[PDB]
Amino acid sequence: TFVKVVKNKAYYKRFQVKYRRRREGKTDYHARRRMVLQDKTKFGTPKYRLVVRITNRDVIAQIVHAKVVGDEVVMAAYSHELPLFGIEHGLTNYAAAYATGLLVARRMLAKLGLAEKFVGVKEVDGSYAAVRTKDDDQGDDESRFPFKAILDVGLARTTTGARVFGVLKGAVDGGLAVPHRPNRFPGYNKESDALNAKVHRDRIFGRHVADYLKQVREEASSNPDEKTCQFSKFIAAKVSPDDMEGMYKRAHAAIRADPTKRRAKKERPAEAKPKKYNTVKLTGAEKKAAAKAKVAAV
Amino acid sequence: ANPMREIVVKKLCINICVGESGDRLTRASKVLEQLCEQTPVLSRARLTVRTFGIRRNEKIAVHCTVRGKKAEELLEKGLKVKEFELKSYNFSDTGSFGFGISEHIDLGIKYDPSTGIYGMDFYVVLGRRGERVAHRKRRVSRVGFNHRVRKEEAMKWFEKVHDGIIFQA
Amino acid sequence: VHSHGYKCGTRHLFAKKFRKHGVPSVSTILTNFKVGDYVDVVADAAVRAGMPHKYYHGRTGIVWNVTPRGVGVIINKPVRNRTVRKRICVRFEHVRKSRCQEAFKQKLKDLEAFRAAKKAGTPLPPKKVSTRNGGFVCPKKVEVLARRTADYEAMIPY
RNA sequence: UUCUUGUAAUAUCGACCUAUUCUCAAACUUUAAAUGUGCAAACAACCCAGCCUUAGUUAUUUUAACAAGGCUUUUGGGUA
RNA sequence: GGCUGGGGCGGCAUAUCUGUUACACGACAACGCAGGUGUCCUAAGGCGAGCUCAGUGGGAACAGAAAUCUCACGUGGAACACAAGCGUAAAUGCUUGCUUGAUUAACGAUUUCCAGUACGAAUCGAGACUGCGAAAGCAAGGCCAGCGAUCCUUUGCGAAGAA
RNA sequence: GGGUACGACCAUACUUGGCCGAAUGCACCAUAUCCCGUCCGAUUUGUGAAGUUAAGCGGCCACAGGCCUCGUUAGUACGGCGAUCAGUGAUGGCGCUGGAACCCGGGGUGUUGUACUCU
Repeated sequence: TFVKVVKNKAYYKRFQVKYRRRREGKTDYHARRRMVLQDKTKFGTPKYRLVVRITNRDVIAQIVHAKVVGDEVVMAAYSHELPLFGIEHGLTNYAAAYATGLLVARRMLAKLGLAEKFVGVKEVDGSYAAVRTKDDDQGDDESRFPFKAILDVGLARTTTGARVFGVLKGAVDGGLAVPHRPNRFPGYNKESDALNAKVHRDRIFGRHVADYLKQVREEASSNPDEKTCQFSKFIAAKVSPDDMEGMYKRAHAAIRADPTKRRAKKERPAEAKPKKYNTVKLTGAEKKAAAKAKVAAV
Repeated sequence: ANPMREIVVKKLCINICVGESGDRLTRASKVLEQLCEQTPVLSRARLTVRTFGIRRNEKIAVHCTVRGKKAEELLEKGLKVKEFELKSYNFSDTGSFGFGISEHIDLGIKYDPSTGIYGMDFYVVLGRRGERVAHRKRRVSRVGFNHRVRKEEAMKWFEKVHDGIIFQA
Repeated sequence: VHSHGYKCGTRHLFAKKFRKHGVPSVSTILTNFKVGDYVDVVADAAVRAGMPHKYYHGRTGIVWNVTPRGVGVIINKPVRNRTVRKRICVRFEHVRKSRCQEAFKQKLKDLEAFRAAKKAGTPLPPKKVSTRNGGFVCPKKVEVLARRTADYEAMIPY
């Protein structure tokens, strides 16, 4: 790169430092700050942050309350629980983001009992419903804040591809209630404002995948490569593009029907096991002797 | 050792300075355009110079950035014009290099007098395997030293392929 | 005589100082209130609204109010032969709870808690010592002082 | 100078680099006084109950939570 | 007129803004020091998103110091309509995108200067109605100067209905 | 205990260089039909499979750098106190009260919540 500056104490002197997740570059506060902030005046009412997360092709969900000394996650689940609910290959796509939202929503709201208040359609057209309180047809309900909340992002690519949209939809329908401006879902034109829920649903029902898991292989098949280079698991663990809707559909239902959490190996992990390959801060008195003997030497 | 540790071209970076603008620049535009079959990016002057007889915001060069197969080709073509012989001086140590050529037809572009010809500036960027860390927002980070390039790697790379000759000693 | 902005500046006061630049923390915002709090006033800068004039940083007053973004503090401002209460319209960001009072009460209850415990709760329970005092002494090696100049050639200015 | 002369060498002294280094500020400044400057130090209090009430909190009170205030015979009940 | 080390003169210390004087609260004079104000700006307003500087290096026809191009640095050292000062960097900047909140109010409540008058100027709610956005949210024309009694004129203020 | 993740705190958390890394995971990494988005799949959108830990990441290391932190300095300086007193004048001056910055030394070098995981 390039340099002629001091970068030392006068530099340090002349350096400010910024927040940890800016040291990290993990999180940009401004919005979290603005999101988090709550009219005090309106109480200490619980302003909940919904943590919204993807790793390098992996979905993560949590229901949170933002808090000092750490925020607090009341509920969470992520893409490998979808296997309990049978969506096992799928996990990046629009469909699999979505799914994840319905579940957690449900389990959390089953947490305040609510199997059913806010437990939405099972259709999944992929349309819109905001909020207001309404009535009482759902159930499993009670007086502790009715369950609406806000999304924690950090990436404004709110495209008509963006499967944040998906999660939301499940999120909400499976229990959540952050409403939104329904403006860039899959199949949704803002422009001359149009929703094709159907295709959004198709996206929620991977049909783009279906086709891409069509297109990729059996066609490409003519030649050995392309066919030999992506979606390996997917047709290695063989589904057919068509099968698709069922599994989702039934998953959705299964999820919504009950979310009740999967285990893990579960007896105590190992602690000594990780620590086993580490180092820690050296010994200075000794280090001085070590360095000292060497400089003495050469 | 290395497991996969590659050296790759990051991208091809052409510029056509047109010290003036308008028609020559548009005319150029078309050339550069077709050559890369892209939307080159226009550069204009950006200050008034007067020494150059140019002002601010002229529209004084197009340049275009190219990724993919096309680049590699283009590389070789331009190197071809330039028959794979280059200045060490042509290189930033930053792991890139450029050269200028007068005249575009030898790139392989079909002549037309309309366009005629231009003298253009060629810029070559090289990269390595796995680079992404330094360009994706959240937890974007500087480059690991044992991935930090320099000029050498590229001269050696050239000699290995495209068969670099570095002039000089 | 001098120029007067109601936000007329200073040398080194308002300026947001030593690595202390930038927005208020979210901790700042997570705070919570009630009224009647005796809270002290400070100036961020941040937004140049809800921001008192000069009087006020380093002063403790009492809140009488909580509004959306902000809180009302009445402060006693000393004019002529008096202090007048002034009720100032800050957004929340420019004020904080002390300890000024906290201790007094804190102690008072804690103590009461103990005083009460001591009678009339179960237990019984030493604290402190008196003040300051006299004493036996068996020292074991006094010195004296001999000051300056001897071996001054080893030391002192040139 | 040796070299044509060198985007030379070699001397050459400068420029420049750098760490060094003197001496300094009302509108310089980390740090930073002393001297000052706000507040706070009681009963109109504390707790305990259990109350009252609220077109307070996109509402679900309700044997929600909190909020909030109002209460509370012989404190109601306790408590200096 | 006044002003004013006499008057005059000049100057404007006369409404004023800034920074400094001025003692680390607060307050403080001089025709002290160093500066400003009478406008400016439909965005230079407002909101999102995006984007990041001042500055340095290395390369890259032409092109050389200075064109662009490009890597690459780089705590703002910039930059932010403007005097000045404050602030400030995934922004406040800057670029783009969209807009009209520079809007409308029972407009109370509020501050500053302070006579605890005033204006001026600010601050905080509530109602609208918009804007913007994913959303929290913001948004009542950067923040601080840039501005005006009585008196007078003038402009704007229900039609529509049900008696 | 690490990981993961959300953090909160916001430098003992920081620049700089080494050395090393099981797991889970992160990560890099392929792709671009769909959607998405870009001169550009670089970003982003969308898909996510082959690779690959080289980088990252992590942890450590370091007469590293930086910080952190204490001591040291120095009751000097510097203030406060005085009717008093010396002083060309500043001053200086006592006793009564307070009280440094730098320096060097010394040491230190992120803390820790929430949810998840990984014997």
